[PDB]
Amino acid sequence: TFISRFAPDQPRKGADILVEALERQGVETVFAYPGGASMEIHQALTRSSSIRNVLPRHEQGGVFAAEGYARSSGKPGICIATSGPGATNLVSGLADALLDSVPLVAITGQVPRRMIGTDAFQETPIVEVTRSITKHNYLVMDVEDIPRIIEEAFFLATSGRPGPVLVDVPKDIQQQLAIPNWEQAMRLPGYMSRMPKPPEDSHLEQIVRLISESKKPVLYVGGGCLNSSDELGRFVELTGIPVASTLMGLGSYPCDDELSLHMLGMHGTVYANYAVEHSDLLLAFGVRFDDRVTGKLEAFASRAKIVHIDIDSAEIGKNKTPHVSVCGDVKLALQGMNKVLENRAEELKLDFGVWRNELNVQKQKFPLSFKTFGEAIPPQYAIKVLDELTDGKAIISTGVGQHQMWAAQFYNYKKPRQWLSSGGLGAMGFGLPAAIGASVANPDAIVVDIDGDGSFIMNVQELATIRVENLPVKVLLLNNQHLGMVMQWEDRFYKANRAHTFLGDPAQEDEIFPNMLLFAAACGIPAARVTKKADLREAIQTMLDTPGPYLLDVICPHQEHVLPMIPSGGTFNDVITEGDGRL
Amino acid sequence: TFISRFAPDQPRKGADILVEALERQGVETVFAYPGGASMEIHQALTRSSSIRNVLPRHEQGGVFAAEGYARSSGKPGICIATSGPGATNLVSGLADALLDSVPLVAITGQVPRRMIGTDAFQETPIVEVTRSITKHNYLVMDVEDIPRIIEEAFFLATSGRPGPVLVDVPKDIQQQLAIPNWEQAMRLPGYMSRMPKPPEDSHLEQIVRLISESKKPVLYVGGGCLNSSDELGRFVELTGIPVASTLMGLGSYPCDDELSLHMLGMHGTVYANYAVEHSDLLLAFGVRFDDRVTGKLEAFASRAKIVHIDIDSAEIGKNKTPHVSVCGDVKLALQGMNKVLENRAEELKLDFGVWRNELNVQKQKFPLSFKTFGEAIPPQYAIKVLDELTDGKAIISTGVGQHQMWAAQFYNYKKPRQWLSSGGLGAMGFGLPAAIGASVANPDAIVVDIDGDGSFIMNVQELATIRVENLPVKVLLLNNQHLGMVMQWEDRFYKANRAHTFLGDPAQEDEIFPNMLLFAAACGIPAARVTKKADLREAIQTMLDTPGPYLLDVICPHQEHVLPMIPSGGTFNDVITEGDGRL
Amino acid sequence: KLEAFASRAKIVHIDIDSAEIGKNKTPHVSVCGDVKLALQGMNKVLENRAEELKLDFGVWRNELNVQKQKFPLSFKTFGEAIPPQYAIKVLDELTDGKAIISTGVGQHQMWAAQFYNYKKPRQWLSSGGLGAMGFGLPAAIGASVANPDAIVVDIDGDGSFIMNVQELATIRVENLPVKVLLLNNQHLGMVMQWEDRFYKANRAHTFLGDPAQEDEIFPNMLLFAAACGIPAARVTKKADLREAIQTMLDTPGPYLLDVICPHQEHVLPMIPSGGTFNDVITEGDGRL
Ligand SMILES: Cc1cc2nc3c(=O)[nH]c(=O)nc-3n(C[C@H](O)[C@H](O)[C@H](O)COP(=O)(O)OP(=O)(O)OC[C@H]3O[C@@H](n4cnc5c(N)ncnc54)[C@H](O)[C@@H]3O)c2cc1C
Ligand SMILES: Cc1cc2nc3c(=O)[nH]c(=O)nc-3n(C[C@H](O)[C@H](O)[C@H](O)COP(=O)(O)OP(=O)(O)OC[C@H]3O[C@@H](n4cnc5c(N)ncnc54)[C@H](O)[C@@H]3O)c2cc1C
Ligand SMILES: COc1cc(OC)nc(Oc2cccc(Oc3nc(OC)cc(OC)n3)c2C(=O)O)n1
Ligand SMILES: COc1cc(OC)nc(Oc2cccc(Oc3nc(OC)cc(OC)n3)c2C(=O)O)n1
Ligand SMILES: C/C(NCc1cnc(C)nc1N)=C(/S)CCOP(=O)([O-])OP(=O)([O-])O
Ligand SMILES: C/C(NCc1cnc(C)nc1N)=C(/S)CCOP(=O)([O-])OP(=O)([O-])O
Ligand SMILES: C/C(NCc1cnc(C)nc1N)=C(/S)CCOP(=O)([O-])OP(=O)([O-])O
Ligand SMILES: [Mg+2]
Ligand SMILES: [Mg+2]
Ligand SMILES: [Mg+2]
Repeated sequence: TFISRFAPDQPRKGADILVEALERQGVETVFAYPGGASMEIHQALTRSSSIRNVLPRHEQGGVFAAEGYARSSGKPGICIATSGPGATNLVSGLADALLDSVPLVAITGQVPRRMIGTDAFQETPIVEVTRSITKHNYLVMDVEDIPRIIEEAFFLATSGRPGPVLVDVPKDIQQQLAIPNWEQAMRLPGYMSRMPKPPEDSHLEQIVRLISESKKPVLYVGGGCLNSSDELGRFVELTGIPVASTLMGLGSYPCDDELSLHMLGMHGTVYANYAVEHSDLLLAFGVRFDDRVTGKLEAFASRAKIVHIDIDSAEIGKNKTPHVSVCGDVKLALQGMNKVLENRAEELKLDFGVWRNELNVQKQKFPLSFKTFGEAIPPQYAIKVLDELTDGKAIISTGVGQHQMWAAQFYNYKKPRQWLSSGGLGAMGFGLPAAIGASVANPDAIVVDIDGDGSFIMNVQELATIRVENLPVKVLLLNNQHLGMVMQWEDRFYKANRAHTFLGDPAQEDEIFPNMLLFAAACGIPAARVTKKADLREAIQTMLDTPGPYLLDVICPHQEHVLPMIPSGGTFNDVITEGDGRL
Repeated sequence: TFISRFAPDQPRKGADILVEALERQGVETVFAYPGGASMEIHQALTRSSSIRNVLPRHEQGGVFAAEGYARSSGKPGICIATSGPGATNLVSGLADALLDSVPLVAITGQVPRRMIGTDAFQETPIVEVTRSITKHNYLVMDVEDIPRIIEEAFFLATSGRPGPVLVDVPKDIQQQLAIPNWEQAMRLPGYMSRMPKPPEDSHLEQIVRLISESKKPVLYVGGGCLNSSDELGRFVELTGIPVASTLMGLGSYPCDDELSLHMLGMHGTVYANYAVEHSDLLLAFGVRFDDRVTGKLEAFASRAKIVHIDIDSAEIGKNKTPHVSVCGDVKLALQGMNKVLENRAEELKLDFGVWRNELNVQKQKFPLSFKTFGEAIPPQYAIKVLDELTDGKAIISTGVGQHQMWAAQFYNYKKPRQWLSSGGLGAMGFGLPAAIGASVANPDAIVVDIDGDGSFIMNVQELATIRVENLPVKVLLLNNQHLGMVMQWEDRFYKANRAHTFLGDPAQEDEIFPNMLLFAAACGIPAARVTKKADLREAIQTMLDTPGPYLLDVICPHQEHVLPMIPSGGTFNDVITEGDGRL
Repeated sequence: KLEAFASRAKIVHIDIDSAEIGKNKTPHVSVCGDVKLALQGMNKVLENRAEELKLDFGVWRNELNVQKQKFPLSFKTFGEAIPPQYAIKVLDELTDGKAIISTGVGQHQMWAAQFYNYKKPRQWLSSGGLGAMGFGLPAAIGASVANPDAIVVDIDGDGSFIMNVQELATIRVENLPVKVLLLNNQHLGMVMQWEDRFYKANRAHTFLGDPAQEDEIFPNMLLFAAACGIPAARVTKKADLREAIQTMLDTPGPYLLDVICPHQEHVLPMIPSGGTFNDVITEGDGRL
């Protein structure tokens, strides 16, 4: 039962109703940045003894923190901003949450209802702006609509295919006195009728049938399996089917396991892409068949009967037509198939050892490889050292670029929700704030931000947030003095013609710029720089063993390229396994 | 005549067509941040020997720099970003440029045409998103449409009421070979028919008539007069009418002049608001009657015949009904009235000395005042010192908050386009990037960023941009360790109840946090901190006399309040002249 | 009710629009493409592998043939009053089912779909999704222009026919051999049927005649045709119906046949909205 701070017959501000509405949703943490149009909400937040506010130094840092909080917990992330400039600073995070299907609730202040559409002070039609980059949004036009809208907002954000929901609240609504009705029915009759029912036995038994008739089965696991870790692992034990994962699905199946083909796709391993290329059965669970993965669709799993399980019917048959499809929760689908696979185990006698050995061969000839030059630190090596010293149990948030790929290639994630990274939108500056939210959601966990020098500096102001909130956030900065990912394409497709990809100072080219250590020192965060590979192990260890925040500036040669690589719209035969930025 | 780098019969990439299209528009400077969907454009930029690119460390810094470039020159500002996260980082700047009517052209990369609407890699419906926060936008669907669209984009952004125009360019269009047609007619038949004609003699002679019949005339000058500095000054000489200016219109009429009532509005001077309150003739030139200025409309200039001149017919009669209106260029309207006022000078014999003396009285009893506590630095005093040492000829960009108001109150701007500040949207983090763009547009000018500790840290990453580009940007940081503006409202309207407005470290409360000096040192920018008022003069002098970038951390007591203040929706009788955050 | 629709069947869905595959029901097998090509592909497989497959669904067909015997499409004849169902089946016989049929929307639309055996596609022109009244007569015009040598008949209701009655002028001026088989029940039959069954026969503006002269057919649709120089006639007795329809066909050019039917007729069978097969209604009308 819930205990309010107000009498059931006592009127109170709409702002207080809003906060209590969050308390009834089990909200424990918000990321709010105050402003004139949201002061009432912030005032009401101080009256709450159950909701903690983490004040960012930028609303983009605020919404990205809400993502990290969400991605690393399964809970919805909540960020609050003021009208106008505050709201527009949330845009990237909203679009990011929609593309990666992250459960998130964003609340923005707004000018009074009578002042809407008058080009008023700090007024932005944020609903009109964010309609195409949110799952749903609301504009509260009455104080009595607050309890219903909030309940709907959290329901829409967390149910079905998770996503961002924005609620815009006019300032006069926040100030209006009212008595809230908490037991009013939600008004989403359309959405709920479209909600997928539990998978039928007929569809599940058809999948198991295809499995027994296949000789080269491959699991195509994505971000939809983040809550099906136990069920998926159980499924693999019963089938012995190798697992290829997406960027979003890392950790769903343990990467240190023998049956893990790791990641497939543009920068996926050679054997993962090989497995799908020559498969005769493709089990696509919780994926959306992105062109970063498939490449040229007509060649992607061309000889395989495709099984697609998704909770969004709009994704089933969009890019490729599946021979068997199940519209519903993959968690339930696995549970249903597991019981069938166990009671009929002796009858089926599944054994894909021949196929697994064929894949194990490819795993031997073409493994993930990097090269060591003298005492220069390989970015790949640094990440694998972090894996060993954290035993692969750390929560890893990243920016976007070369460092992002290496963080996905050279770290074996034991469990899901250790891997926090912008996949669909691929937004830089995501790493540091996401680490903040993850650390708040998981206080006792090892949280490390594997960032690039370009991505890190974008939201560097959040270092202040980290110190003030006393969060044990570790920052493993892979510094190549460049926008590496763009630089790589320049080397390979544009004859190494540099077009504004150098981030250092041309006046003093052999000096590391900027001095990221002084950024940390500005926020009272202990930091250090490592250049020699021999000094790397103790440096990373020091970062971990040192209590609280820490920044490790790892200097790497910028000539490194992410391998392997399948060019855009390319096939498996177009894979690139050699080459870098050196001559 | 223009000289291309390509033969008239030679095919070339759409990206090269785009860049040449900018060259033909006289573009000398762009603010572009590279990405996968805009690499072709950046490659084409390197082939240009006339277009300089200033690489920011964040696209928001990129678009804000384009604003400062535009606001301080009259030229359109050009910023370029990649698809998805790059585009969404421009949103705040686009909305900012629309509300303050700033001429700006934003170019964003986009996924291939065939991949649009497929939730593709880094895809954002930026046209759908920014339709309500831009003047116009485009989605290029053919390479041959590039020259026409670019010409229309610059035309729409600079003509009539200036504003932001976004052009979204799919990557496949950038790569497609074609031969551009530069002499094709623009397709804006509707917009051009609505373009205001030069003001008729009948309307102008009606205004002059009202002037001769008035005894208490007041000039209501705004951002629409930024190009009418000479004409306005000439108009004042012929009439002797006192000048009240908006936040956006500062500098249009010299503030050190005797007839200058400085700024009116919520935080406008007592005598400026008094003048409008008791006027019998209100000459509203280049204003939009914002509620920050008028307050309660029904009481704003209640006894005055109102003359409104605007280039946008949608603004004339929106909030208040004028007795006389002229839809057109205020520059031409002034030119027309000046010739009439001079040839009919001896016949009119205008003399508002009695009214001016009445205002001069109010100017004596209620002047702009601040208080000095011991050796603590008054933020107001620091700004007035900057005025004296720069002789009021410096370009001033600000963030948003208390420091923004004091920068507008205690600096006498001799000319327009010295004052760069977010007025309509009021976006924090605007100051530093705007200073960058202004410094690039005006290399020989003194550029100073009067920033707040909250606003400064939001886009602190642009300090790297300043050093790399070697820009003589001065940063006068008024540090109150708080979000002052919100804090002020807390003190006055919420019983000083702090709701996340403190920006320092609660663990070490008497220590200035963060150490902004180390932020500058990280980017190799010389910096210093001043605490005692006696040391302030030489400190500011040192900042100016030191070549190149410089950061001065000015520590001020946070108990200071911006005065005077008319509460929202209030009248002149509700003005607050006393009080601070002290007890 | 979707959950009960083909509940025990493995579903194969072939559509050229991927947005339709898996929208309402999840198919066990789906093909996104031209059904014409899908049939062509399956036909070649079914023929070369014919002796291997040996398909035979005679038992299932006999089970269905049984249901076809016990519950066939049925109507009732009252004295010499013309059954709308009978009139349409007569049109079928006299046109040998080769005529192009356009309809309005309502009871007459359903009977035109139930009691006419269409040999080929594109003989049946009717608003299905939107179900727009007044569609029949203009659609007949366009069909007659596209198919000059074809027998074009508009099976219309008195409500649907009058909505776009002005197109009778178009028919005469363009000299189109459009036949108009008007099933006149003096009501908005479809709405009237729901009134009888779900609202205790409470008439809510469904009568189209003149209350002042209730036993007179209103309006006189024959005069509508005469206004546009179109030969027309009215038939009331069932015995006179056969020669009347024959006259309509044998008469060159446009023709309007005003067929008067009792308004108490109901369209059968009927499964209520959101209902299942067990909820099917096989009996009942507007009579007491
Ligand atoms: C520089 C860069 C390079 C990249 N290269 C690669 C690469 O090489 N390989 C790669 O894989 N990615 C890569 N990406 C990321 C890529 O763009 C996408 O993020 C990813 O490919 C798509 O993830 P997904 O297929 O798992 O689907 P997701 O984006 O994770 O969406 C989840 C899907 O599962 C469904 N779903 C969700 N919940 C459930 C449930 N409970 N039950 C059933 N279904 C559910 C959803 O409806 C949705 O369709 C890269 C990104 C960047 C920035
Ligand atoms: C914290 C804060 C406090 C603020 N308080 C105040 C305050 O106290 N006082 C104040 O004044 N502002 C204040 N503002 C700013 C305020 O919100 C607006 O920016 C300002 O009041 C409106 O400017 P404006 O009236 O000059 O019109 P603008 O926004 O400058 O628009 C220009 C107008 O002139 C027209 N125009 C443009 N060009 C021409 C031309 N060539 N010929 C004719 N017409 C043209 C345009 O159509 C437009 O209508 C504050 C902002 C902030 C962030
Ligand atoms: C904390 O400092 C400031 C400063 C300021 O103006 C400079 N405004 C606000 O809050 C708003 C934010 C957005 C729009 C606003 O306009 C507004 N809001 C109202 O809500 C009660 C009423 C009102 O009547 C005119 N105008 C307001 C407003 O409070 O004036 N806060
Ligand atoms: C499949 O065919 C194509 C063709 C094309 O243009 C020729 N673009 C895309 O997708 C993108 C969408 C957005 C940015 C893109 O550039 C890009 N993509 C990367 O994918 C990880 C990385 C990267 O590093 C610079 N650039 C790309 C890109 O594939 O080039 N796909
Ligand atoms: C510019 C760019 N992409 C374009 C871009 C621009 N802006 C944003 C917000 N996001 C993206 N993805 C990348 S991945 C390079 C970033 O380089 P990095 O952060 O230093 O990492 P690394 O050099 O290891 O690739
Ligand atoms: C939070 C806020 N306004 C809400 C807000 C939030 N986010 C943005 C981008 N813009 C605004 N205007 C202000 S003015 C306080 C800023 O304080 P400051 O930058 O340190 O300046 P000062 O303390 O002198 O008022
Ligand atoms: C009112 C109605 N439906 C509502 C309606 C209203 N308006 C239009 C344009 N279309 C429709 N479908 C029907 S089906 C009754 C029409 O009666 P009818 O044209 O005389 O045919 P019948 O009486 O045999 O059902
Ligand atoms: Mg880098
Ligand atoms: Mg401050
Ligand atoms: Mg009828």
